[PDB]
Amino acid sequence: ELLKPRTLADLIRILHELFAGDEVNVEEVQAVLEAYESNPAEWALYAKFDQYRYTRNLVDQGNGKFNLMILCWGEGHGSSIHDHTDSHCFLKLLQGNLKETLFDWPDKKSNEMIKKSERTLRENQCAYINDSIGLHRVENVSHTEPAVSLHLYSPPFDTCHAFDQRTGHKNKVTMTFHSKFGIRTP
Ligand SMILES: [Fe+2]
Repeated sequence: ELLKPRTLADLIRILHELFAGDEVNVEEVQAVLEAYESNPAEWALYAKFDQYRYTRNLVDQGNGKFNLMILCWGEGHGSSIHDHTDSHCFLKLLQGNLKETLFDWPDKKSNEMIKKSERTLRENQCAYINDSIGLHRVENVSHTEPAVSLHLYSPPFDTCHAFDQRTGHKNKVTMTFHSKFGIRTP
């Protein structure tokens, strides 16, 4: 039974229920994420920005079934074109806007990567990606508004690949956290 999450903490409780089993109902997870109305006071603890690039701030480890984190994007900050390591990846905007660009998996031949489509994700919207859908890049293209997003990955993963837009070549990246449970990482 899917109910509206009243707060971020309630959302987390609901997610624990939805991930209690071995599979994931993507549409249900997306619907509950979308139903949570961002409340900046509830997530201020996690919204730790860096001058130079976006930050990843761990919120919950999902009893091992998922990682829930908050990403903080300064003006002009963006990601690589990347995959999601055979995991489900949900992204919900909590503040601002992000541009998501979709790309196809590269051919083995070196070529300029093919941009499929683009969209602007607005406050409170929840998007979904997985490797079967394709690759993506996420960027805060704003000059004036920092963005904050809530990401859920299941199973958790700590490495992925970044892809060179000019060639399709991939490199393994290890993801790092800026903070965990509100506490800065050393
Ligand atoms: Fe992503």
